[PDB]
Order: sequence, then structure tokens, then C-alpha cells
Amino acid sequence: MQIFVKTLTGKTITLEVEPSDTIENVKAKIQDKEGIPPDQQRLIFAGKQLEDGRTLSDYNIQKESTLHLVLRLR
Amino acid sequence: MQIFVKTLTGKTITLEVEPSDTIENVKAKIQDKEGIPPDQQRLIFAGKQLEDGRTLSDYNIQKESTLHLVLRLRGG
Amino acid sequence: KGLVPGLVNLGNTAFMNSLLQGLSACPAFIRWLEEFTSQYSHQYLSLTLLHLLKALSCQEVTDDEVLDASCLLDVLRMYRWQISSFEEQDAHELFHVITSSLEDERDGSGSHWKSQHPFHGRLTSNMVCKHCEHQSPVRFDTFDSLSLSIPAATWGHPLTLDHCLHHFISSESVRDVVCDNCTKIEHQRTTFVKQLKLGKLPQCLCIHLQRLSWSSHGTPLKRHEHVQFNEDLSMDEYKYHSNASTYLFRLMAVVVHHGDMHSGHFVTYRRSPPSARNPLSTSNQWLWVSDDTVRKASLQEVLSSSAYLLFYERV
Ligand SMILES: [Zn+2]
Repeated sequence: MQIFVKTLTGKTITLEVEPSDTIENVKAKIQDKEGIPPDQQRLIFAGKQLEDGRTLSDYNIQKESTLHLVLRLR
Repeated sequence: MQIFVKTLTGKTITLEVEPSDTIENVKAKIQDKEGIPPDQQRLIFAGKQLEDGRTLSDYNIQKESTLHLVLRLRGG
Repeated sequence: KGLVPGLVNLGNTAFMNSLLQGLSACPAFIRWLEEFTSQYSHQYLSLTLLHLLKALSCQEVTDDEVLDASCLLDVLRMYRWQISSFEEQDAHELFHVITSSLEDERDGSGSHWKSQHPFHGRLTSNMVCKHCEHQSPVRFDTFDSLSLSIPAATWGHPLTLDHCLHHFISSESVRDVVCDNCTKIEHQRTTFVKQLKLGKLPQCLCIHLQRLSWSSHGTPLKRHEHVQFNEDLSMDEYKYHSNASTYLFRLMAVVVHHGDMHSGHFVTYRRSPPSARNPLSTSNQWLWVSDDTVRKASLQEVLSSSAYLLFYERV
């Protein structure tokens, strides 16, 4: 299925993912397309952060859902 | 006066308003007949989205005008 | 190639980027803009809109060009549309914000006050009292888009755009209407039959499918069902006047919403810019734009999409 990740940097990333995919796994997909460390990534859905331990289906993330990627540069 | 409002069904309803009435006044009267909170309403007339704090006069809404009600489908 | 430039999305502006791709797929709207803009030869929205509308209508000048429409949002949100900073918005609302500024802009022009933009159409409101059979004199009102309530689904049958149009122009009985004729026979209140039909058609038809409805329970409900639209659309059925000119429209762009009733994302299906060899013929290669990302699309993909705003232009 297809999902959108709205980064705040002017790029809306289109990702092909599975409901079984894990966040850590989605953050990895982001890194491959946009070269951002997964430690710096914060994935948000419906206004709440997604834990690296869960799958997309744990948050009812369906096809053509929209995530928001916030960065944590420290 | 009497104006009309085409609702989210396309069913038209009768409203009782005055020229001095504000737009939120009209929205509140639509809520009494339709139950949609005014903050979620959008009233379009003559191709113009009416603005709160304005009156039907400022838009020249004459008797038996047809207002169009739509919701707000946000996407960012 | 035949790709168009993308649009930077900074802080939840897909509602704008999506609408601009759709608007820039309308040659007539750009032609009216270029003619209208000529009277000024930076807060002239027509000018700032034309700059981005023109760039999106031609192919990308550089490799994978990503344009920035921050100028448009900052002009509108100064006074006209003071929106919260990062708040998601309805692309259809922005369309009517862009229209109201063009109309206000046209009203303040000595040379062009008579020139209507190609999205301008007219509706007819017919009424007749049922108790006294006296017909009301036909009203004429302006529309810059047609907001069609999506009707109830039929069992197994798909929902068509023509079903929506027939539901919009359908007749209906309105109760508690004041009748002058009945009043003098006090203020008698009868019930009339009312009907909307299209009096004038625009060169640029913008259809708005109300994918956001209100449930019986009193909660916002988002209609996800596929509405089946055609590449070619005939509007003779929905006109007021019997006088038979053919009214055929051809699809230029489709604005699609992805999400629930509260938030989501907007993308656009649009045609490619015409070829340089024949720049007045509509291209057949369709494009898919998600803000900055621009990719080739099949006509089948376009028509299989959950349409929200359908942009048509008369042929
Ligand atoms: Zn009567």
C-alpha cells in the first residue's frame, strides 16, 4: 500500500509500505529515500507519535494515510 | 425576511432572518434546524463564501435568496 | 519529457499546491488571467497567481523543478484569509478565496470591470406555490463552482457524477414558504416546489463533490465511495434554457483528498502541457502531483480516483 509522509522541509514523501511494517522499518525507508538518521526522525499520525516498537497496523494506518515526519536535531 | 439554505443533502430549508443579521447568526439558525456546529459551516452565496462578523446586507442577500451550505474537508 | 514542476509544501499546504496544479491545467483561466493582468502594464493576487499558474502550465525549465507558492499564501492570509500557521485547510475553501479576490480585483478596475473570469456560471432558482399554483419569477445567481451533495449509494451500482448533477438539479418541496399571492386572498405559509438549473455555463467548470457529509447521528462523515466521472461531460441535461447549443466539457484536472473527516492530504491528477508543435491541443498524457513529487499517470488511474474537485474546460 501507499502512504504519505509530510515532512516539514517542503518534501511530501510517498512510501510503499505494508501493514506489518514496523516504525523503525518505516524510518529506515525514509533514510533510504531522504538520508535522514532514524534517531533524528519522529513519526506522527493523528497528532500522536509512533513508537519504534509497533507496526503500522497497531495504529490503524491504512493505505493513503498521511504521516508527519518531525526531526529531532540535538 | 425569508431566505433559503441548500443543506448537505441538497434539501432546501426555510430560514427566518433580517438584513442586519450577522453570518454567524445565520449559521446558528442553521444549527437549530440541522445540528451542524457553526464553526464547521461554510455558507456560499453568489459564488462568495460569507464571512463571520458580516451581515446579509454587506453581501446584498435579498429575500428568497438561496444560500449553499458545505463542510470543511481539511488536508495539509 | 512532459512533466510539470512540483510545489514545495512547507507547513501543511497541500491544499494549496493541489489546487494550483488543478488551476494551472486550465488554459482558459490562464488566458483570462494574462488578458486581465495586462491592465497593470506586490499585492495584486491576479499577478502573483499568474506567475505561479503560468510556470505550472509549462514544462519544468530545469531538471525536477520544485516551485514555491509561499507568495500566494502570504498575500491571501495577510487580511483575506487569516488562517492559523500550520493548520490543514480545505482546497475548495481556498478556491473560493482565490475567486473572491479576483472578483474584488476585477470590480476595482476601470477597464476590466465587465470581464468575467472563466469559472463564472449562473444558476436559476425556480419556485411555484403548491396551494395556489402561482409561479415565482425566475431568480439568477452566480456560481464559481458546483458543490454537489453525493447521493445515497445504490445496491452494487456505482455512484456516477451524472447522478450527483441530477440530484443537484432535481426538484423538491420546501415547506413553510411565504406566498405573496396566498397572503392576499395574514401572510399565508404554503409549501413550494423549488428547482435549481444552470442558466449560464462557465468556460471553466469546477465541480465540488461534497465528500464531507453530516450523519443522522450528528457527526461529520466522510464519503469515501468512488464517484464515476467521465473524461467527456455533457451539460445539456442540466441547463435552464431550451435553446440547443451543445455543451460538452473535457476533464483537465482532478483534485483528490486522502484522509478522514478531520485531516489528510491533497493530490492532483492533471493533463500534461501541450506540445510546442501544437500548443492549442489538449495533451493526453496525464500527470500525478503530490506537492513536490510529479510522476506520470495513466488515464485509468485518473478516472479510478476518489475525485473531490473536478476541473472541466469547455470544448
Ligand atoms: Zn400560493
